Amino acid sequence: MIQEQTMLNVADNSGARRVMCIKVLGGSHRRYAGVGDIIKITIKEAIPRGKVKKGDVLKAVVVRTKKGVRRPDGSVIRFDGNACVLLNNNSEQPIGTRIFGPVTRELRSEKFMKIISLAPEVL
Amino acid sequence: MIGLVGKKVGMTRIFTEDGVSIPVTVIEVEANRVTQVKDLANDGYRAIQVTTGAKKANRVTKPEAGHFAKAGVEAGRGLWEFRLAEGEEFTVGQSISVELFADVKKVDVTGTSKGKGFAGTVKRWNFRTQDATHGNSLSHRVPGSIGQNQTPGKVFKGKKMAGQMGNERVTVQSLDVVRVDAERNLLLVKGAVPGATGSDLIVKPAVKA
Amino acid sequence: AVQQNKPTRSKRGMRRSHDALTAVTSLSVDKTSGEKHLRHHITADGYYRGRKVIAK
Amino acid sequence: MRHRKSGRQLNRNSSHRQAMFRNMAGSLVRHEIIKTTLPKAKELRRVVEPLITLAKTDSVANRRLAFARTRDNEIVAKLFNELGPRFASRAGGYTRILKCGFRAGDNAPMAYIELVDRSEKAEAA
Amino acid sequence: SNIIKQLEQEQMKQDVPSFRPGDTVEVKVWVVEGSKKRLQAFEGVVIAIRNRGLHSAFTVRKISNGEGVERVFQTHSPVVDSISVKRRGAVRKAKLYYLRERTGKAARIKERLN
RNA sequence: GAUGUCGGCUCAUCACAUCCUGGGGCUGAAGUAGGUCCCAAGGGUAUGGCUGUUCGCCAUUUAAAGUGGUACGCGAGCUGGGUUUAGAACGUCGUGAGACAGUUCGGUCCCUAUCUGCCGUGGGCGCUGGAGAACUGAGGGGGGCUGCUCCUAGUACGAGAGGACCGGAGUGGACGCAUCACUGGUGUUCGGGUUGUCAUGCCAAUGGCACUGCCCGGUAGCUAAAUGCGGAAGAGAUAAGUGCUGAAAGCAUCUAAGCACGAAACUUGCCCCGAGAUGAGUUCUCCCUGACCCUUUAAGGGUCCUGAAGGAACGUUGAAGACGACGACGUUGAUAGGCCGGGUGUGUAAGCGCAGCGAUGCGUUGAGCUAACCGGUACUAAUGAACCGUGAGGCUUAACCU
RNA sequence: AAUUCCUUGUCGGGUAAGUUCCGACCUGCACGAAUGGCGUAAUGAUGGCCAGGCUGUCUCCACCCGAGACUCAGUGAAAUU
RNA sequence: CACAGGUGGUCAGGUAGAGAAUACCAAGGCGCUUGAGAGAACUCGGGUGAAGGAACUAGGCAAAAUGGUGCCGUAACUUC
RNA sequence: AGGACCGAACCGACUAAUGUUGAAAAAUUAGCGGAUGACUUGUGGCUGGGGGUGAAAGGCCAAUCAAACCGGGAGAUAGCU
Ligand SMILES: Nc1nc2[nH]cnc2c(=O)[nH]1
Ligand SMILES: [Mg+2]
Ligand SMILES: [Mg+2]
Ligand SMILES: [Mg+2]
Ligand SMILES: [Mg+2]
Ligand SMILES: [Mg+2]
Ligand SMILES: [Mg+2]
Ligand SMILES: [Mg+2]
Ligand SMILES: [Mg+2]
Ligand SMILES: [Mg+2]
Ligand SMILES: [Mg+2]
Ligand SMILES: [Mg+2]
Ligand SMILES: [Mg+2]
Ligand SMILES: [Mg+2]
Ligand SMILES: [Mg+2]
Ligand SMILES: [Mg+2]
Ligand SMILES: [Mg+2]
Ligand SMILES: [Mg+2]
Ligand SMILES: [Mg+2]
Ligand SMILES: [Mg+2]
Ligand SMILES: [Mg+2]
Ligand SMILES: [Mg+2]
Ligand SMILES: [Mg+2]
Ligand SMILES: [Mg+2]
Ligand SMILES: [Mg+2]
Ligand SMILES: [Mg+2]
Ligand SMILES: [Mg+2]
Ligand SMILES: [Mg+2]
Ligand SMILES: [Mg+2]
Ligand SMILES: [Mg+2]
Ligand SMILES: [Mg+2]
Ligand SMILES: [Mg+2]
Ligand SMILES: [Mg+2]
Ligand SMILES: [Mg+2]
Ligand SMILES: [Mg+2]
Ligand SMILES: [Mg+2]
Ligand SMILES: [Mg+2]
Ligand SMILES: [Mg+2]
Ligand SMILES: [Mg+2]
Ligand SMILES: [Mg+2]
Ligand SMILES: [Mg+2]
Ligand SMILES: [Mg+2]
Ligand SMILES: [Mg+2]
Ligand SMILES: [Mg+2]
Ligand SMILES: [Mg+2]
Ligand SMILES: [Mg+2]
Ligand SMILES: [Mg+2]
Ligand SMILES: [Mg+2]
Ligand SMILES: [Mg+2]
Repeated sequence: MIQEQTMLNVADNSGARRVMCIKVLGGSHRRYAGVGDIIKITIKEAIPRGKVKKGDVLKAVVVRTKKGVRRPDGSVIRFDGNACVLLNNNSEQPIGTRIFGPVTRELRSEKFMKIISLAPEVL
Repeated sequence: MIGLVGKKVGMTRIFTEDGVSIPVTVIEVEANRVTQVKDLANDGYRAIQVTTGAKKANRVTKPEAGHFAKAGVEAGRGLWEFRLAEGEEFTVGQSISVELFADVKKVDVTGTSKGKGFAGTVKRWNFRTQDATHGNSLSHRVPGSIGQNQTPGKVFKGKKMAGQMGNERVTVQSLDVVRVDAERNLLLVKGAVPGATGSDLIVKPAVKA
Repeated sequence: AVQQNKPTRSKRGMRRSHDALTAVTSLSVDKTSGEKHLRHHITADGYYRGRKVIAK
Repeated sequence: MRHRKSGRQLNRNSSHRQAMFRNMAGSLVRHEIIKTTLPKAKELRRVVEPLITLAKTDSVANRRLAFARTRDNEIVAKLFNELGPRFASRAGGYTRILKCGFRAGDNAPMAYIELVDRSEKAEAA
Repeated sequence: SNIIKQLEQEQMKQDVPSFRPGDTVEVKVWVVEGSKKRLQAFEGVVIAIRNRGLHSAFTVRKISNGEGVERVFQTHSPVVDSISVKRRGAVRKAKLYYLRERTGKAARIKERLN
């Protein structure tokens, strides 16, 4: 449950450390982005020699949230923080080559197959 | 197709073999007894009037009692009508069970919604509250403007204002029929239906796809 | 906010058309003491449904 | 809304209500009959009747629990020594409300609330 | 309520082992891993238990790649294949929410040896 | 002898010169995507950075971010940042008091709603004897949005790049209603921990006060962030438009006669109200079967006797409620409280015993306590009774029957 | 610029985006030396701007506790007309 | 006005505390001269709040937050 | 030592909400500044209306001060309503 101004951690090796949600994509007046949703982000903090820089405006897929995901039996999987994976603005494909921390099977799509394969754990 | 009268028992869930939890409303559908058959010749329209449940003899008035006596049925908690289709035919004193819904895929469920009493514009009409701070004076959940000026010089009919919320006839459409069991007097529908536990429900096959 | 026009004695009476009191119609007599009383209430001498329930 | 809720607020806060019913439960145990408003007599049953139920089993723990709810050892002594045995075989309903007048000063509906098998000797002394 | 109770107990698991808050539990869950259907283990501390007949649940907390993961299991769900206590934990509270503010050495729970 | 100014907030309502979605003609329209005009007002129609701003520029969205009217809509609805008071300063002008339609810092926003209007909710009487229900449906209101992916099909089209119509499937955004089973929030009425202090004689155990003293949890209910469902399809008549047959006018011509199509607008279809629909409708059932007197003699007035069905009253009350209303129950009784058993929540009470110098630990013990919950149970309270409402129901004509 | 009309001047910085802010330029409509000029540590319920923490300020409002509002009894106003 | 306003001096118990702050009490004085119910909107005054965390607004207005003692340690600049 | 620091009494009055036919003709509540000094306060005294007093706001001079209040000239005058 991510909105504009939300700060997220980064679940990849793009070089980004802290990103802010500047837009929840996918609809007019669309309020929140959850696990699996694409967001528009600004880089607030980045490592000295990464794939991205502080101030860069791009996209990201949300992979972990404090609100978590519901499963068809009524179950919930929640995370201690909100994390995202940086995506190229046009291709909407990952910038990084490695994924950190667990991800959920909700990413099982043709476009986020790379994220589930790279992830250490899939819940 | 005709519908039946029931009672909202409450909600539970049905767990499936593929790990799905279906939220269900338990509806008690006891036999519905035909108290009157309305035809074109006598009434100008075709329908069945039904009763269900039981009523204390000391609460059944003489006018009520005579109407049940004519049908040859015991007194029920009330009377409800269902319009007949062409080809649909019933008889006075006939019993209709929940099995009517056996091969009915979706139903429309009517109930009297829970009463919220006198409700403000925020609860009743989802009006947005004004500032909690920033100098607001006595005007947080208050409705704001209710009109324009000298043109039109009046508030319009239908203006969203505070008033009685709930405790009214509400129909929830196209609910999936999960289970029918005449032996247990049961109908399980997927999702929530209007009303409180113990209140009467009208169940009819879905009017839409 | 205040009236622009003085309301009438007619109007006053119309407003008051629901103000009349209702006389109690629910008085019973105790079978033992013979005292009048409000239904479901004890009598002045402390009788209720023919029995002396309060010694006052 | 107030849907399925129990307990009268009585234009008081929580700690005042509790203090008052602790006093009023003591008054009824002591005198065996009291005159109060109809809503207060109705609320009182919910405080005094579980006290008599507790007094049906004499133990140090039950006496201490009754003391925590009454803070009067004369009241806990009468509960366990007199009322507990007197009501031993009665399954609830140890009290009775008898509706009476209207209070002169404010037109409040009054009621008498008494212990079902009243001792006129204990009431006088 | 009697009708609901009857509909509920016929769906209730009979073999639920006894576990309590602070215990380390391993839940074996049915998952669809692409085109495959296998059992997946989720081991961690029971931080909450909701005892509610058919609506019973339990919250299991684990540390994955330095960050906390909480899973709320619906006890009577066919998705939950088995539950086994791996370690008995000694705690005073029903709800171990204070463990969310604890990391590594501070989040350790003593073993219940009785 | 006062009609409060800009902008914002809240709440809107109309127009159409239409922003999107829908239909269509022309295109310098291959496709995709556009341009322009016609038809169309059903719904839908961003959040931010800067500034008092409206606007505007900029960032990032969106199917789209419409243009206008409504006292440049809306202060007896809110704000008070801009802007006309009094303080003060700078630049400029003036000898000066002062001045600026220059800038700058600071700077009191009242009104308990009588009438109209509107949102809710009652009381009265009427509908022609009275009464209890179930309805018919005139009329009124609500709703009406849309993305993306997939299949058709890498097809038609195209040198390629790219890439459809028609039709079908799925899944979302926003909006709306309902519900509390799940996930949670709350839960000063449940359980526990703890600080300071005062009391219950003291120990131990408890209680008061300090924001519920401060906290950790949490039942029922309420509830959204939770999870169900909805917008439709279809039908009728159309708009712009496309046509068939066809004269006037030997031909031609969608039109004059005749005929076929055609849109999110319109009428239906869906949801809610609804016979005060005084044009007061229909159906089923229930109840009432005594005399007398008087006058201006008539649909007249009154008296005695009668008092039904039903309604109400009183009481116990409700997931019903401001009050009223509405629903359940009243001993031939589960309506409320209590009581019993369970569940739930808290998390192993007290007392005693053991271990330790002690704090404290261990055992008895998942203990004790447990609201609004579930299943039961007449222990308490729901009294035999009373009040309102009557006593066979107008005239005319017709049709049956006497 | 508490001074600059044109003006949101231009350039740089900060922000995803900055009519304000900070640094710089000089084209000072209309700075300038006790009408004091330019600085200046400390001080300030002083004006402008940025950040961390924090949060119902807001997305967007939910539940709860109290005092009114509502009902009964007693007393009993007002402006206006 | 039996009015939440104003009015100079003196006295200074216990526990905790730096204290005449503050909390609980003693002596002593009081419950404030309409009450009874109910538990709607809305207003006032409070408590708790998922995910987010200034996106609010003219402006963080209001809230929330910080808060004690000891020791360690502490930058530019400075009139030292 | 200090118009030193933090902070009650005491003196003041920066912000907000409430109240605005008020509990109050300027307050209440939560916060705020000074708190050994150009401090604060009691009792009594002196200055008087074109006059006083003023760390200066045209502030204050007995609840409206760019000329107090009361009585008088007085029935000022009013080409105005
Ligand atoms: N006591 C009593 N019981 C009833 N049951 C049905 N009506 C009544 C009534 O009026 N009184
Ligand atoms: Mg009915
Ligand atoms: Mg209700
Ligand atoms: Mg808002
Ligand atoms: Mg005000
Ligand atoms: Mg307010
Ligand atoms: Mg107005
Ligand atoms: Mg008009
Ligand atoms: Mg009161
Ligand atoms: Mg207290
Ligand atoms: Mg208690
Ligand atoms: Mg006038
Ligand atoms: Mg047009
Ligand atoms: Mg043109
Ligand atoms: Mg429109
Ligand atoms: Mg566009
Ligand atoms: Mg205007
Ligand atoms: Mg106002
Ligand atoms: Mg100006
Ligand atoms: Mg000035
Ligand atoms: Mg009709
Ligand atoms: Mg002790
Ligand atoms: Mg109707
Ligand atoms: Mg022990
Ligand atoms: Mg029990
Ligand atoms: Mg007669
Ligand atoms: Mg900013
Ligand atoms: Mg500068
Ligand atoms: Mg009164
Ligand atoms: Mg007084
Ligand atoms: Mg006083
Ligand atoms: Mg003083
Ligand atoms: Mg003090
Ligand atoms: Mg008083
Ligand atoms: Mg209230
Ligand atoms: Mg929060
Ligand atoms: Mg939180
Ligand atoms: Mg933060
Ligand atoms: Mg902003
Ligand atoms: Mg804004
Ligand atoms: Mg502040
Ligand atoms: Mg605070
Ligand atoms: Mg000093
Ligand atoms: Mg103060
Ligand atoms: Mg200070
Ligand atoms: Mg100080
Ligand atoms: Mg003096
Ligand atoms: Mg003269
Ligand atoms: Mg004169």
